[PDB]
Amino acid sequence: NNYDGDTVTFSPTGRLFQVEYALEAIKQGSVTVGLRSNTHAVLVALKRNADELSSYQKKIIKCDEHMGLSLAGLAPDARVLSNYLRQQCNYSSLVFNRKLAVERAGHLLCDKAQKNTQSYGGRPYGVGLLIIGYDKSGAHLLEFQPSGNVTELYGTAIGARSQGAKTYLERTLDTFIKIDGNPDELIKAGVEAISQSLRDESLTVDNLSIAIVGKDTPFTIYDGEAVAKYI
Amino acid sequence: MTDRYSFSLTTFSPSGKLGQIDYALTAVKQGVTSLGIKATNGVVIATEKKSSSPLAMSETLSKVSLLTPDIGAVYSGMGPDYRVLVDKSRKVAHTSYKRIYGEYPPTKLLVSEVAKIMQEATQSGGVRPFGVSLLIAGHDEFNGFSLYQVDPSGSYFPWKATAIGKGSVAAKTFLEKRWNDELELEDAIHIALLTLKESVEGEFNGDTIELAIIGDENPDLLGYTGIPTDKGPRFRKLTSQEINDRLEAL
Amino acid sequence: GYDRHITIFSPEGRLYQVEYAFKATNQTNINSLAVRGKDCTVVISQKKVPDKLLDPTTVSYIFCISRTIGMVVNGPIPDARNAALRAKAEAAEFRYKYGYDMPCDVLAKRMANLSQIYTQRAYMRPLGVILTFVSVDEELGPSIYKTDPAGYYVGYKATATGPKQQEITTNLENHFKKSKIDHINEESWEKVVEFAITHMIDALGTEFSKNDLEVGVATKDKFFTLSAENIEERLVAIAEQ
Amino acid sequence: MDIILGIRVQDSVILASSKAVTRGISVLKDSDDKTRQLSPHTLMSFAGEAGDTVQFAEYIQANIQLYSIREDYELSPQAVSSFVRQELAKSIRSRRPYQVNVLIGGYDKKKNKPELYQIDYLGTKVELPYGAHGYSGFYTFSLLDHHYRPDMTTEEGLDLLKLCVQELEKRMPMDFKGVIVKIVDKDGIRQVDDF
Amino acid sequence: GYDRALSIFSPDGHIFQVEYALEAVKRGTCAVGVKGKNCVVLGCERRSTLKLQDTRITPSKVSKIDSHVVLSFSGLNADSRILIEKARVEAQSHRLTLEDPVTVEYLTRYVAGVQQRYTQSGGVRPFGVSTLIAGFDPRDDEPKLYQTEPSGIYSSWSAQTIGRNSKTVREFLEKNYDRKEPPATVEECVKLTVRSLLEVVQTGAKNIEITVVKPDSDIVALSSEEINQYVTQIEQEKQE
Amino acid sequence: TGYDLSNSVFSPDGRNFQVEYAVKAVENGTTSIGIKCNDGVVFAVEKLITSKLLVPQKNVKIQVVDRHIGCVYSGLIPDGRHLVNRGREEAASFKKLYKTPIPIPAFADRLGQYVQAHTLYNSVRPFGVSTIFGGVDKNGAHLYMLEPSGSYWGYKGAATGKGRQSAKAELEKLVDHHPEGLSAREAVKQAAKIIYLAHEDNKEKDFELEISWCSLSETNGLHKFVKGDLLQEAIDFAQKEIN
Amino acid sequence: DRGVSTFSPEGRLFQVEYSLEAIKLGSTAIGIATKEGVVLGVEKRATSPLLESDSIEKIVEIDRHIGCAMSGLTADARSMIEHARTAAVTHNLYYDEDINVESLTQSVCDLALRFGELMSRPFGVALLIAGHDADDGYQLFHAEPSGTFYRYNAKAIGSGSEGAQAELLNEWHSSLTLKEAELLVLKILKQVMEEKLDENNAQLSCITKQDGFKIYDNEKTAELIKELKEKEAAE
Amino acid sequence: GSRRYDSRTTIFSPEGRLYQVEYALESISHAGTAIGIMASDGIVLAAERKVTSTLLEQDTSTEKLYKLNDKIAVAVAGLTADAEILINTARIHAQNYLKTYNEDIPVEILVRRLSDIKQGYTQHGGLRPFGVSFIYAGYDDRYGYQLYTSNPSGNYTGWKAISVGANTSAAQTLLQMDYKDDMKVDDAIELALKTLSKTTDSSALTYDRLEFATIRKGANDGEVYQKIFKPQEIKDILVKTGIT
Amino acid sequence: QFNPYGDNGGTILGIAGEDFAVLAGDTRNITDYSINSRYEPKVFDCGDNIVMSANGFAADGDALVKRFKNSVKWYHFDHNDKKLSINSAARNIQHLLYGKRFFPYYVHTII
Ligand SMILES: [Mg+2]
Repeated sequence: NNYDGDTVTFSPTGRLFQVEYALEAIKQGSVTVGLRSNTHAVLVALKRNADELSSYQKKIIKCDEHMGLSLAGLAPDARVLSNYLRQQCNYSSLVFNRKLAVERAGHLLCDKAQKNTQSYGGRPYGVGLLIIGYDKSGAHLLEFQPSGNVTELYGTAIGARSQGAKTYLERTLDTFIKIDGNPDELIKAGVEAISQSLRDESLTVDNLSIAIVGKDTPFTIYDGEAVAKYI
Repeated sequence: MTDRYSFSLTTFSPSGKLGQIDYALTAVKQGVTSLGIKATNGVVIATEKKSSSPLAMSETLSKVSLLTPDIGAVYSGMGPDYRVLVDKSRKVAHTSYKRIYGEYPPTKLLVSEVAKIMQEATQSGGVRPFGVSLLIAGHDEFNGFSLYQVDPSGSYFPWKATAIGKGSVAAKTFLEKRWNDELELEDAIHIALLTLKESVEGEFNGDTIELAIIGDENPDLLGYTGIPTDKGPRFRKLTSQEINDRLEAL
Repeated sequence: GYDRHITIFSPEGRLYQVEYAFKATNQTNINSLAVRGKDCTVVISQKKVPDKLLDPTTVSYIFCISRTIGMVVNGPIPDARNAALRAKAEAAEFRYKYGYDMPCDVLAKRMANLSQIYTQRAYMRPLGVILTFVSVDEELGPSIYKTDPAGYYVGYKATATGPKQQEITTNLENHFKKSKIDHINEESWEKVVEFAITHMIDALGTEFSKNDLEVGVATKDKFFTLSAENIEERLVAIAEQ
Repeated sequence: MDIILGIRVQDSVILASSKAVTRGISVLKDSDDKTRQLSPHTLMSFAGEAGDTVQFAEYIQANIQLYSIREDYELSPQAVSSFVRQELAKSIRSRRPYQVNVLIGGYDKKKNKPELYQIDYLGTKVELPYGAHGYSGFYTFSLLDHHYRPDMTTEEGLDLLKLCVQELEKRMPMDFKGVIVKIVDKDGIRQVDDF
Repeated sequence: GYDRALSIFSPDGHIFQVEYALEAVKRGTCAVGVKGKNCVVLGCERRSTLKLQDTRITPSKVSKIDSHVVLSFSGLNADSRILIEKARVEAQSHRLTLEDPVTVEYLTRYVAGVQQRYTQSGGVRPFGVSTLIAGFDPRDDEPKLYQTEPSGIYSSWSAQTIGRNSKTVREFLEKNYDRKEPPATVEECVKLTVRSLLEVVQTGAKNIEITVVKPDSDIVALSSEEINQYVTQIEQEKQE
Repeated sequence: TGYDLSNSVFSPDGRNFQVEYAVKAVENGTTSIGIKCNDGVVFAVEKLITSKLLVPQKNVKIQVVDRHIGCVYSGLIPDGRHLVNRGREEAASFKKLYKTPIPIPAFADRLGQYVQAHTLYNSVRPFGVSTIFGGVDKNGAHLYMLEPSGSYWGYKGAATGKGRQSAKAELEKLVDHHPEGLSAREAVKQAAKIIYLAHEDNKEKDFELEISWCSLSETNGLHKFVKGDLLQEAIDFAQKEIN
Repeated sequence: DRGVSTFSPEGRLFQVEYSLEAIKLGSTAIGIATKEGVVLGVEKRATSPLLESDSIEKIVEIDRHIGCAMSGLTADARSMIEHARTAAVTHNLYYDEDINVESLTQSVCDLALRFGELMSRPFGVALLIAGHDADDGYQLFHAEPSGTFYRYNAKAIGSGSEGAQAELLNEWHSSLTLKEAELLVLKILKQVMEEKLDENNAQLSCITKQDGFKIYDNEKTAELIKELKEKEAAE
Repeated sequence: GSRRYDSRTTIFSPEGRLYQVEYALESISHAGTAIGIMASDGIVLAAERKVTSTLLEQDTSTEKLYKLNDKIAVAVAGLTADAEILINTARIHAQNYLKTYNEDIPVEILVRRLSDIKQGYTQHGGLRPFGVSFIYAGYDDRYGYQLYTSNPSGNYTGWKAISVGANTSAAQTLLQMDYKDDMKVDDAIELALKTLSKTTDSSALTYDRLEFATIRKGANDGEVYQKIFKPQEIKDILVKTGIT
Repeated sequence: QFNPYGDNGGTILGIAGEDFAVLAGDTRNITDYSINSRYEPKVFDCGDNIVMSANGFAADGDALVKRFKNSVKWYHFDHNDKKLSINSAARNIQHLLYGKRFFPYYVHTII
């Protein structure tokens, strides 16, 4: 109200409204789902078009051979944060000959976002991210909020109507965590999860975007006729 | 962090007034009275030592300050602002003059440097004006004895005699009746003590009054002998006893 | 009304942020007192540990700035420690540059100048503290110099700070009106501490245990604080006459 | 480059400058013009280290042309020569100094007088009736000391200049491929196309 | 450093500081440009509220940027000096590096670029100046006339006016200027330019300045008497 | 009014309202505690299980500084991470120049001065965390708690977050009933109980317990996380006491 | 006042949303992508008849294989064009090849959100970037001041955009010839323009693999306008 | 943060005016009147000191008339402290030019430089403008005797006769009435003093309330002399012209 | 005085066929008259069907190959996984080398 003019101001109840407004941009974004087993991790994203002449906005970005994310909210902010992740993954490989742990990548994203919430002149990031990866401790899924809060999960969803997919994953938890050594079934579970968030529209061949990383699987993105098999 | 106030805090109002300078002058008006009188063979500057507590040792608080051996200063208004201005004035007398010409600046030019510092606090980013008016007395070979007033705006004017602060309006009228161009230094000191008594409520003695002169060279205060051309400082602060001696002939 | 938020002049020529910093000074509800002996300078301050979960040995508002200089603070502990760290840095730098120990009055002036800057520069706020510096100076002898949020400072024969400063001040004034000297005419610092505690008891009208007080003593070439058991010995001597 | 000469007569200043450009082993060009017009009545010839000569000359030219446009006024030869001297005096204590020596020939329209200034790369300025840089003066000054008169015509100045060039062509070891000669007077700057 | 964003968008998509800079131009004295078949004429209004002026030394309204290009303006006089100095420096820089003087379009594009920059840089306000830039490209005999404004947009004009009451003189030019047959001589072009200013000026005395630019760096400012002869001939034809 | 719209502004009371609003964010956070024992310190924190999809034991909250200091905080988690990052820089530079690992009181002031610095200007926001930290140095065990104002003191026991009142009362009983002191293993058990008891203020969702400790005898003065059998033993002891 | 980088309660940046309003006031620009090339067309919209309309430059070459049309505060486009040209040329210097149309567009869009208290405000202009590369063929992108860019088969920006986009929805199919696209841009520009469309107040351009980016002569466009008039009178 | 307290000194009003410049001009309209008159054989500068005192040391006092070099002087109207900042900058520019070209700086070039400095404070930096208007009296060998004025906007213009400060409307009308082109310095001296005498807000015009200066080629042969009048010399010229 | 350069010996050979190419090198690494390693790989697969060797001072050689491999990675990131053609790789390596024109990589590179 009187306390939402900038990110450097607490409200009388201890809230940061500019951060909360940045969180609101994610809720307007298109739905994206993340889930994992013990061998693989999967991203599923519903892409949004401007109209029937337009392309569908890409949602998934590769960060390294073993890591990548999906976005919901301001796309240019996701480009800035994913570029930072690419650099940090790269620094780890060049200097230490070491693939960057997914948990450490989450810590780095948290700290980068935090600096934009405590200083004058800046603004919070207006995007949410779902990071999947396979490192020395197996498969991982992270959820990033521009408040700085990063959380490790078995499954989750962000964007508009993400609550339907999140409840489905909460039911299916005991089933999909056991889908080891079967990439196609794990993606099926993710496609079924994201379906619990659709209204009026359904998953088409230029609508659907899928990514997977695992034990002997580099981070790869599937679009176009490559996802028709799952429609 | 970083100073993010890079804009002026003093600006022109629709009526053409610079508010912050006017308000600084109001702070000076509330300040304790100080005065200066120029004689043919010297200048006197004086003020009241308004002690904040009787447990305070008011001799450790100097309202009259030596700037150079031949230049002294007194103020009305905010004490702390004065103290830092005295530090800056002492330093600028060296950096912008003595380290260049090998001699101390003439009164008018040191006044000019102090004025410039006060002007800049009126235009520079993220600062308020100084809340003091200064009276600067001094002597130099080619200009003789002189007395200047410097205001928060940075403006300065030369005076034969003047007063600033609390009871300045009444004190200036008192000085207009007594001043002539034939006064000797002792006459000016006498008039200074008479003028200052009017604005002082409580005790009026050598311990509650601070008074200094710019007069003859004091070879006894030089600290060394052997160089004929060096004859000692013309600034001298009167002692508590010296003031009381002149209060009997009052 | 933004002339109340930053350090610029009000229409009356006042600095409200400076005035409000003086009010923050009494937020701890602690009173302090300083007096001078023949050979020493003593400072005492109330100690209140309101929480049983606190480690009482870490609750302090007296600071050892240098070997010779001590400082008691009236105001919140964050601003107190800010000022303490700076005073320690300034004293150490002085000794390095000029080859002799920083005098008590010179450190007070330096901290007062820093405070003056906060009243003139908008981006910096005043510290909500009053700083009382004590030492036995090698030139001036026993010394008390006190700084405030306005950038004002002066020397004292004796002084008091806190919510009930006036009561202590008047009590001290009355004693020095009788004795007609600028100090406590006593040989040992132990008896000067006993004088300081006695006159605080008289002025505040309250009794003190060993854990209710905090004492700092400056002698030639060192400033030190007393332990609870040293204070207890002081309290026993007061009660026994 | 090599030989640059100057002579101030009654009503004009004459500058003579060699045409050769030599890259160590070979003479790459024999028609090089070692001069820049700074303003309608001011000409500057130059010699020194390769590259720096033309870079400095064009830099000066640009600055004087800028002044002319800003004020709608032509600076006096004295004022131009002072500006050039300061630039070279600044340059000599730089990281990499301009290794350039110049002659400035101008006609002052206010005083109705020709003026010749000699400035070396250090910023050493002198006003002269005649001047040179490098070894040129060693061969020509004894001839100029003998024949020069302050009331000489332009034609007499050119004839004395021919005698100087002939002595240079006789006793100098280097082939400088002749000189381009330019005259600066009340009507401006012109080139003598047969010399 | 002072970084405050003074030029920003409003809810309706307007940048008010740029639009208010145009209001400063509206207040400035009228300037007009007309191109003939082989010349361009720049006319300027001088407000006669200031007499006891020394006209020898007072800043003239038309400024040479190079020997072949001129610039006139309407708006804040102090602001215009900064644009004129920058343009003059760029003109010499172009000669130094390209070894050819600026085209009129290039010089216009540069000045317009400077004006645009001051509409999305922190800590600065836009120029309260619109300009008319006229001249001939090197070794070209085709007349050139361009206009710039505070926003930084620029364009070429057969004839144009800026400043106070420029709506009136543009009205005149739009009905009196024929594109198929532009003023064939210097005389005809100067006459049409003086006529256009007489719609707005007041007394045809020291209130009208006229500068003629022809090809090959031929630029001359007309005197009071020469302009006065145009003023005389125009009204004697009008008495009919 | 308007005194609460900008950091570092004194109100007519002499208060910094922006710092007081930061405390509200701290009070909104989960419960975290610290217990000082005979030869060390124990830290414990309540981790709210927002969903079944949270991977158990993975989202670690307690942080190590150097090798001998543990840090836990309640409020805005990112702010706490920023403070620990600074603490790690401070500890590194101290050890670089002076060789010895940073003493706990020395480390306390480094955090204190940094947090206090964020109350001096309007260009920064105060920290939205209260941090409980400590460890073992050459003078023994030390436990500290640091507030948004920059204020810190030494503690026998400390608590912050939504269930701080409940926790404080439990800590006060331990101080009274053990003037001689508490063993490191006893302190781990007691820490488990206190977090379980303090979880009543957050009873809607279930939680995960996380404990760490530094002890001269039990961990060689190094900070370690309580894991496996010792953690389960503490969970059992806690569950027995609430029933 | 309020920060230049402030979010609204709906999660949108105030300044970006306001710049989009300025673009709505701009003159119309239309692009149509076919398998034979991409066409770009603009409304010139001269403010007065004395303004020489061929000095209005709202279609611009970035490289031989990439063109661009603008709508909104067109002065703001100059530094964007400068950056685009530099990025295209720099990539050719570093990699001895043509830059991809998408990569060029992304480089331009990276400038967009570089404002705060960097430039003081967002750009007040939208761009249609058209081109060809070997990997993705003929492409048309819409670059906004939000930093977002969408690829389009056909797109209209400026004051007549929503009427024009509805028209493009009906007319575009994957088999359009270059000639059919040219007439289609002219037809829709004529529909949304205030003044009557001719070769002096409208401008056409195209990008083909063979000939690269070309701005059409007024004589060439005049013929296509005459061809349009006759085929509309043909039924 | 800090934006809250920023007055924004360099913005346009909806009418396209610069607030701070306009308000600074309002300030200057209360300053003592300064007049400059240009004649064929020299220039006169006359200015009124603001309500003075009998205890002010006049013979060492300077608030209106300042020397920039041997050929150029200025009359000040506005904040004296602001003026001295600019005056020192102008003195340095003149010496910079003399060092660079070995010729005295032409009057207009000095005026343009100071005016550009004033302009800068209106367009960037977020600082308040200088509350000063200058009258420049000078001589160079290109244009001869010249009068200019500059104000806080950084705009400058040339004049045959001009006033700044208080009552400029009344003063300018009186000057416009009696000024002629063939006028001489001694006639201009009289006009300047007569104009101040009629426009002054004081009861009478006396020597202690005036500062006076002339720039004459009344220096022995082809050279120029500046004369800052002494208090007694102002008293004599007041008697000579019949005002006292 | 410190010499930042050394010589690790080695010999490499590249031959282009009609529809193939070979890049060969010996595996011996040396300083002065000593053998450091009998098998230290010197020719590297850099991705996108490109092989590279930077022979001479091995520290500079390893640094250059490492930076080029990195350049291939970022080319994919920045240009939609486009394959880096051999001519484009060559021009890119020129800029990597000339970037240190006044403190050169002391190697002879072949791709
Ligand atoms: Mg402040």
